[PDB]
Amino acid sequence: AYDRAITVFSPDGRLFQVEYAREAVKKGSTALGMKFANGVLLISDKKVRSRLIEQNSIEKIQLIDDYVAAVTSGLVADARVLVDFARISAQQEKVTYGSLVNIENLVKRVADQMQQYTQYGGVRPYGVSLIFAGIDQIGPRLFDCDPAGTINEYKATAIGSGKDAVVSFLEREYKENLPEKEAVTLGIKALKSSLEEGEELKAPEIASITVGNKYRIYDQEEVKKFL
Amino acid sequence: AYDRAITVFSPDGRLFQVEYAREAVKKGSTALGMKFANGVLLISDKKVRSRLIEQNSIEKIQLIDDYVAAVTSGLVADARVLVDFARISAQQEKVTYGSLVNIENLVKRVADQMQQYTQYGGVRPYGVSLIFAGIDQIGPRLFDCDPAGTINEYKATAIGSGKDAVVSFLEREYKENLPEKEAVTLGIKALKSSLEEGEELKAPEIASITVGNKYRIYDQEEVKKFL
Amino acid sequence: AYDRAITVFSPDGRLFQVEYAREAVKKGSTALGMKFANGVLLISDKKVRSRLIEQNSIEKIQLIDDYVAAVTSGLVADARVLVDFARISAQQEKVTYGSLVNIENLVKRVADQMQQYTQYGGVRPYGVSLIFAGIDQIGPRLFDCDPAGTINEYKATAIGSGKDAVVSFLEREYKENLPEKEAVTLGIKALKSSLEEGEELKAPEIASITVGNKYRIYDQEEVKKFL
Amino acid sequence: AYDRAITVFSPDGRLFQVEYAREAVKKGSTALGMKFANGVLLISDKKVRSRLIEQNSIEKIQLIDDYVAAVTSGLVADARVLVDFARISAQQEKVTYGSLVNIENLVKRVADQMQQYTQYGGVRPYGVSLIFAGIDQIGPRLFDCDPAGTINEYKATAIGSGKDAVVSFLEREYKENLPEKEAVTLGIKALKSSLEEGEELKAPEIASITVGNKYRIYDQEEVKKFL
Amino acid sequence: AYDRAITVFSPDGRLFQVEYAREAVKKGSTALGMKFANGVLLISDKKVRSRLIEQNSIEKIQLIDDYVAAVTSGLVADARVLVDFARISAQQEKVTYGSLVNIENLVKRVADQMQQYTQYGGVRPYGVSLIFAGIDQIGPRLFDCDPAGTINEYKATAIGSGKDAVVSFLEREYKENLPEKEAVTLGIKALKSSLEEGEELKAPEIASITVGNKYRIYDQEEVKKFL
Amino acid sequence: KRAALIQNLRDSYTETSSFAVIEEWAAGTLQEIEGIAKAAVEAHATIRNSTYGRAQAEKSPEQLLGVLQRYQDLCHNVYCQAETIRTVIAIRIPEHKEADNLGVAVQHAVLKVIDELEIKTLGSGEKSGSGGAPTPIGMYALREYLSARSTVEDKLLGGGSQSPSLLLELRQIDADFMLKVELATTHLSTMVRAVINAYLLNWKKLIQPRGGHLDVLYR
Amino acid sequence: KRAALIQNLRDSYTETSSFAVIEEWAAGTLQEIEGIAKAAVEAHATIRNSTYGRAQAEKSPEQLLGVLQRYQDLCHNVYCQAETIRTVIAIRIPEHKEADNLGVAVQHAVLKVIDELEIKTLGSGEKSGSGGAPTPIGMYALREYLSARSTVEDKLLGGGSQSPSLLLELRQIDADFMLKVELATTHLSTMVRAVINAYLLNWKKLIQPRGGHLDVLYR
Amino acid sequence: KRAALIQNLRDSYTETSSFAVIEEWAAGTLQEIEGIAKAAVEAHATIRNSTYGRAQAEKSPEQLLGVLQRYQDLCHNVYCQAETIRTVIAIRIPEHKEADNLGVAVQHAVLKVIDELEIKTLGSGEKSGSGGAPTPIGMYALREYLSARSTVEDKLLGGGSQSPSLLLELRQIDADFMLKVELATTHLSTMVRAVINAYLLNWKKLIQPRGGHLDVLYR
Amino acid sequence: KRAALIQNLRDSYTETSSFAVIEEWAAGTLQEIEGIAKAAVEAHATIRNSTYGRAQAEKSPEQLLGVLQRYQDLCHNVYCQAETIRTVIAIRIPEHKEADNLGVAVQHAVLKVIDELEIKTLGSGEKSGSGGAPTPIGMYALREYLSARSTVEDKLLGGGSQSPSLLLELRQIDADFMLKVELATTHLSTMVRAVINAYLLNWKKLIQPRGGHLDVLYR
Repeated sequence: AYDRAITVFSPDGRLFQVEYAREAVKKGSTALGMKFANGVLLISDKKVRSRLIEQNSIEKIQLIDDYVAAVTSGLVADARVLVDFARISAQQEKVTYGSLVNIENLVKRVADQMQQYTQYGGVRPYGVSLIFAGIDQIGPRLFDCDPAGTINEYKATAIGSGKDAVVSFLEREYKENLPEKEAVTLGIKALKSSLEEGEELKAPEIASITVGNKYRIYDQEEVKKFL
Repeated sequence: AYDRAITVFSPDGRLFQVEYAREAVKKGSTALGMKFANGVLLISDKKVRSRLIEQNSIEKIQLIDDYVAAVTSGLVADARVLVDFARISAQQEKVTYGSLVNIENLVKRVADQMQQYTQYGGVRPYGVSLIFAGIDQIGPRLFDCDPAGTINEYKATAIGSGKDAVVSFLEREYKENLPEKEAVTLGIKALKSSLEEGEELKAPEIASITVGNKYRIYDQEEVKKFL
Repeated sequence: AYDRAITVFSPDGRLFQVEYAREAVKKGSTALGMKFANGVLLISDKKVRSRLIEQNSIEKIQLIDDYVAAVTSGLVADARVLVDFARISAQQEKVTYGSLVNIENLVKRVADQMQQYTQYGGVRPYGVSLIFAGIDQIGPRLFDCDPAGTINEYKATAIGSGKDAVVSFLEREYKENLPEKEAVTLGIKALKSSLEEGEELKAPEIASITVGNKYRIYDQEEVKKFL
Repeated sequence: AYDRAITVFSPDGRLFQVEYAREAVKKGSTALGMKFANGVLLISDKKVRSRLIEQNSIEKIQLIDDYVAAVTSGLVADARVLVDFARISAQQEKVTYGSLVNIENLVKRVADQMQQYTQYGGVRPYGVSLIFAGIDQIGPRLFDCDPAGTINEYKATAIGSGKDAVVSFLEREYKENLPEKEAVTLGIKALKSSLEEGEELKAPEIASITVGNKYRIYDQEEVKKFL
Repeated sequence: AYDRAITVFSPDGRLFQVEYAREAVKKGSTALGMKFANGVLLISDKKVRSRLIEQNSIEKIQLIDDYVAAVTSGLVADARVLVDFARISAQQEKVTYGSLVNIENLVKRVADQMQQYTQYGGVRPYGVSLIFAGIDQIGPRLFDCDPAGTINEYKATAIGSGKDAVVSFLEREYKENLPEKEAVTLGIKALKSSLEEGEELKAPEIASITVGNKYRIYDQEEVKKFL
Repeated sequence: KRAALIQNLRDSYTETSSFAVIEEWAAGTLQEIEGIAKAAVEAHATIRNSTYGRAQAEKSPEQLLGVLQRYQDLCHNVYCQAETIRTVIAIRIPEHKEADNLGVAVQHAVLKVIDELEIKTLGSGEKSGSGGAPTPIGMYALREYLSARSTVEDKLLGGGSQSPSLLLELRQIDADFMLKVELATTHLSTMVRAVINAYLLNWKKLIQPRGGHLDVLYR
Repeated sequence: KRAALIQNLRDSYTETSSFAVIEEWAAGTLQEIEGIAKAAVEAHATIRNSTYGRAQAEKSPEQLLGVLQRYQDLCHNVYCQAETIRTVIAIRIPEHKEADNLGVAVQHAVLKVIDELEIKTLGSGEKSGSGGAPTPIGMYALREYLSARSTVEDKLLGGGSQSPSLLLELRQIDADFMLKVELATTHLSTMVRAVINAYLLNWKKLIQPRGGHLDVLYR
Repeated sequence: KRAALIQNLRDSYTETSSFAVIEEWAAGTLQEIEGIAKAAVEAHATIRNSTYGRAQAEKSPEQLLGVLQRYQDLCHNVYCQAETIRTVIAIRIPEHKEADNLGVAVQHAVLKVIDELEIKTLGSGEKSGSGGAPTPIGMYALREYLSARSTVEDKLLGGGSQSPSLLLELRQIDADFMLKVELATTHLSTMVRAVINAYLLNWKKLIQPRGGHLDVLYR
Repeated sequence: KRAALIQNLRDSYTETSSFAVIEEWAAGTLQEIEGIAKAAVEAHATIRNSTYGRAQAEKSPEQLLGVLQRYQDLCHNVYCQAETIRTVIAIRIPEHKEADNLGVAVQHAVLKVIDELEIKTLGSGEKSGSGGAPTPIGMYALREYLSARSTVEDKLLGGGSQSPSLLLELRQIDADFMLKVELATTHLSTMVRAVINAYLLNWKKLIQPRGGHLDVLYR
């Protein structure tokens, strides 16, 4: 009888509404990313669909900036929306300082936005979870923004119905500074082991960046390699 | 007990209200469209009504711009309304950039609008679904905007009580680059196979456009052909 | 348990509140109109009342402009109100363009107004239905605006507890371009056949307009003719 | 379960709240008025009370302007309030046009005001009913404004717990153009026949106006005449 | 039936909602701090997690300013948020007065902010508790700000699921002016004795400041000492 | 035609038909009620004032029977009279809608009461099951009397029983029952008067489930 | 095919089928009801006017049986006739949704009543348990009569009993029962008339659980 | 593996299994129902047309037994057939969640009804306790017949009793029961037809507690 | 120490303990159920096909007893097996809080059902009081048989009775009861399958009243 408004704490002190949206995200297909030797990468599962759908518009991975990009998981509506804010916020940040200096305050802007919606009635939080990754004055970057505005910088993490199983893996197999191609597969394995018996990990999209270079999206054939 | 406000997630993390409007759309008569060799087309079923109704004002297909047009499916009220925003947004876009460059941000403007109404209390989302199609700096275009703000670019798709059955077809019969007339009939067949036994597909309206040409609405006789 | 707020869709995807107001309109006395050879006409039933009521203020027919006029059906309060907006909107339209060019955007303004009230909480839609008719740069015009903002241009239609029965008629008897007097009676018959056995169609008001001429209200004696 | 908010229609399409206020008016003491040969009059029942009450402040009849005046019936609070708006509106009208030209838009202003309060939540309509009467560029005037904003011009009408019985009379006895004194008594009779057996119509206040003359309040002795 | 809105007092005169958030704080991991001979310190338990998490972004301790810092306990979302306000408020304070003169009004700004949210409907209080500590014109400072805006200056206190047990200790063992290293361990013991049998106090973060010096975060090896 | 049928029914059972029942209740009915009250109230002491022996179980105390009979009949009448008022209201239950039922409920409470009246008018032997106020003897009073009396007669007549209480038990049934008569009559009075009150206070709505001058707000 | 099955059912049991039942109730049915009423109402006094002796428990009062029989049968008929109307409505209960059920409830109340009618049409011996208004004898009236009468006959016939009340108890069952007959008939009248009213007022919705011209708001 | 077990169950009891039951009901079942109706409806008059004497209590009216038997069996069948549909739905009750249960309720109402059908299919002697509509004889009809009849036979056979009503009581059980047979059959018809309606109207949801194309809103 | 005690309990009664019970139900249990069904379904006709006389009430129809016995035992087993699953869930009912009970309810519905199963597993003679679906014979079937049979034997054996129905009543108990056996077995099947379904669909929550990775939102 508490889980009805975004602004009511339970007797334990929980905000069931906010949680329920962390639940909407858990209904979205898995996706992880990890930094390595000069740069980071991102992997996203995608259970191939209607061939009538222009593949250009079904990539859980998006280029916010040339040197930064992210991936979401949850309500598709809220997905697109947030994505833009990122892209948009990116710019403002980029114009008041001459360049996207710290990828952090890009994630801040987004976190602060998402957070708000979990404190006022008349509104509902975003049922999305975003993983940002790129290169800034500092170097490889990886953050994961949840529905409640919570942001944490990783070396490797994931979102989606898999997350747990994918982190369970990395959390006992991941070893930093791997040479791109090597880190690529490790994640591939990690990702693999999150599916359910019988399922065959189809072709997942992947993109990377490396100190001094712009991102790049592995094309379905360069990807078909780690299969 | 959750399906009462646009802003309350269920324990599974669902927004039953938003869904329910995707349900209002499902009460509207089928309509599809697909791009082909230089251009796209649109087909809309219409169960002929009162001969006292000026046919000019019962066309689920509308010319937003000369080079772009769309079709709706759902609450008729919300139908007209959105249509205008499209037309209106079209212009602003057309005036700040000198021409409707990317048909995309026309659909964005509309998606963003529709999305909003699915996150604030005191409001209710539009019970409409729009399929946009036209020609831009890039070429043939086809997008389908749902009640929640979700937009996806297709090569062929549909909306309405049929959709599923119409996509079920195309999703196993559609073959790109068909010469207008050929693509026209394929969709006609697809559309046909969505009705219920006994029903006779009456005269459906159809319009097309082709790289370098303005749209054109097949007149009831040029249509009476593919019958 | 859904039919309580103007902003809540039902599990089928219905807006019971909005419908309920289309129900308030159905409690108002019948009234139709149809265009013919150069112009349109309007007929409204009126079950004569207290002779203490100045007939000037009980005419469901109103002159919005010299060349345009309308008729309502439903909550009397909302009736007057909307009527004004029409009259008012008329003017603004008339002043920004030098003349009421398209009778359409007069009906748009009104439709858009009425529509709004069916999407925000804290408000309730108008329980009225308006039939507009007149002459514009194009010629004879006839539109029917419902509570939800829905507008359609006809050649003949009606509103009120009769509507159905009156359209049932016209929908199988109406034949365009009739010479005023002929169209007048046809509607008279149509109107007649909507009453209930025993009832005697009393004196109904009627007005018309014809390309190049201002409207005119048939006086109770020129009307007492088609009795 | 519908009769709780001013903005919810019932399944029949009724606004029980608004009605309930037409019910508050019905708890107020009767009062009628009728125009005649050059001018109109007003009669109001008043069941004499505490002799400690300055008679000046218990007159259901009020002089809005020299040439116009009105009478209310219902919640006393809302009574005073509306009265002022009339008086106030009167002025603005009088100052933008140099004179209170049409007594109508005085009543409009009041009707439009009262109407509003029957369409927005967070507010409640006025439980008052006003009968306006006076002389304008046109001549004798009589309107009756109900809680919902409904206005109608009469030749004779009434408000209050009597109304029905008082109109039942006039509606079968009233004959226009009577010479003041004659119309005065007719109404007196009409008014009388609305009471309940045993009750003795005490001294009711009365005022009149006649083309070219300011109003005038019959003093308790000139009234004690028609007893 | 009272514990539903932030603005409703119970029959005893309690604000159960506000309390419930003091309950959300109680779900956060323990953390204390105490001033000593010229300066204060802060200790925070942290049950080491995923090695995939960049340790830089999991420190319950934050440097608001060079001479001031704080620690939180409760909803992580609200955690970050408040932290910023502190940092931000710090500045404004610092710019209107040329320097963060009294660490107090930094905590006031934060207390006043948090307080508000516990008096208006449509909002929900922060489920966080902050312990501030640093050096100002006066000297060593320690305040603890709860969800309701309550602030108190200590010599030693704590927040988190431990608090009680950690204060139970200090409240009968703490002796002021201890030489940093000595105060450090005392708190370490106090902290220790708050865990549950079996648990082994892992490596907790610690930071300090001393009259005339900036803060400093003990590195995991200088900390591994008091183990 | 339908509407005529409905009409035809409401006609034979008009307000004045049920209203009449109310008058008869405030007048005649009440008198007789108390009349039986005094009859039993007295016939009661008429028994308490006596010692029983083999003889009293040989012949059925006629004076009592009469008292019971008058009671039985009285209820009988009040019952039918009650039923009248029922129909009057029942044939006037408006269309089943979800709003405007304001009146309706009136008819309901006005019925729900009628029930209690007749419900307590109609007899019923100690059934031993319901947790509410056991129903006053009522209609079947007469029967249940003899039933319980005969039982004690058999045991005492036939050889016959020697139980001295079995004897006084006989004496009791005679008296105990006359008590039960006034006890129920005293109640009926209470009940009736309330009904009378209730009807006389709501009749306008009872017949008029809801008024409708819609022509003034819709048009 | 499915839809045809549903159709096939609704067809054999149309509005006019149940509507007919309503007419027969306002006409013939009502007459007979009151007919039995007068028959018992009289056969009643026919007994109250008499003194019982060993003879009356030797032969079953035929005149009574007939009265009871006519009653039994009457209920029997009304019952089936009732059932008809049930089906008519039951085969028209729309898909189970959560909104738009506005009509539905109509069908419900219209049924819930039907129940009471037939429920009070069907007999049931004083069960002694329910707290509501004990069900009028009804159908099993006939049975229960003999059952209670035979009992008293045995005791009085066989040697035979000497209980003088046991005798008057016999007399009572004869009368008491004729009373119960009119008492139930008077009620049925009330009941029926209401039903008739209720149906005739809602039929349009009874058959039309909910109207749907959706084509005007969705498209 | 789990999921397989669930699957394995739903398979043997598919929609077409329960759907079949629905067809058999609209066809064959209904006929037999009315068939027994006419059989008893007649066997009834076959008795009303006769006078009883010591003989009729010497041999059990075979014609009746057969009628009862056919009834018993019919219920028996309908019951099992009912049970089928139960399982069909029961093995398809989705995970217990708090939202999206929209379908579910459908299954519920569709069951709650099934119950009434079989509940009224299964017998039960006048228990005398429930306040609702006493359950039609049903299954245990046969038994209860003999039970009540034998009782009257003993009393009449053995010396034998002289109660003239005790005789007519015999006559009554014979007829009264044939009545009860049509009375229950007439009801079953009603009941079934409704079920048929209800199922045929919700099956899509009955099997599909709730649809899920989540892939379009979450991803 | 406390926590250990709780642990110690949950251990001996783990998911796999109750899960096993579910498997045994979908396999072995179901077979036997239907096995008894066919046994009685047949033993039934085995009786319907016969005429009774003084002899059949001299010796207890052994074939029947066995059928009943197998039924009794089967229930007995399913009951205990049921009880197992109960404990499994019962020893896992989380602390009584007011929120987060999302899971809990799952355990509740999963139990509430278990009840019905075993409730309908355990016998109970026609008590005549409850308004719900009378409980299938169950466990005490065996007893109740002899009880009712012996009664009819006495009356028929001893001189002996002449009631011809009393004879056919004997015949009935033999058959009627074999019917009741299949009737209950057919039901158990339905019941079990549902339970199996229900468990297999919620087990994850049944054991996990509620998940808690709080460390991610609080710290």
